[PDB]
Amino acid sequence: EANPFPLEGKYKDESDREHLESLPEMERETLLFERSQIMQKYQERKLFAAAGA
Repeated sequence: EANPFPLEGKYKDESDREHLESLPEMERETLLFERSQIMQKYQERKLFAAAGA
């Protein structure tokens, strides 16, 4: 499974970063929260896979 947000742990790539940086503050913070949940689940799966689950 590939890291879904490899740029600064929060963005897909440069155009995605620029898009999020152009948004209103509330929308940006909501998307960053959503992405932090995605990243936690990604890391948890990576950990379980490394242990042989």
